[PDB]
Amino acid sequence: DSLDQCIVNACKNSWDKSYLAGTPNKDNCSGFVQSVAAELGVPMPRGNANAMVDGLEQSWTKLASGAEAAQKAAQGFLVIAGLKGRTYGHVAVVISGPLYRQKYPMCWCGSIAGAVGQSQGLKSVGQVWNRTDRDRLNYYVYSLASCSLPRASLE
Repeated sequence: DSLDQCIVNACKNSWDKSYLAGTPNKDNCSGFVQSVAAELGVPMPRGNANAMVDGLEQSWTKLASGAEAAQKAAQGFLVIAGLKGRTYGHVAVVISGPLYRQKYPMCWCGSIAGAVGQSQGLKSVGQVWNRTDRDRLNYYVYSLASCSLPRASLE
């Protein structure tokens, strides 16, 4: 029912899927983003989190802040938070919601690291990422909103 409901729905539905067959999305940050993007019909760079960040860096509009990221997600756009790693990077889906410490937007993500890198919408990016990394995040937004108009039957 909210304007961005399709984002949260795609996050929820992608959680137990395995974009990389044999590897649950909750244990695979890249696969979880791929599955969300595919449910939304949003074309997404392939490969691991690092290669995905490279692709988004080349093609997607980069947002100025985490605040701005939650604002776009609230309008029904797919918003990816990403940061390259020395060995492994990490990507998450930004969702609308109160900012953590007035700065870091709520997110969904899986992770091969386990519970520390996982969020079912209950952690912000500033809790998922290390405190040295959370101020260094890149927020990329797709060029068209994914969600549709609310139902005509709505009051």
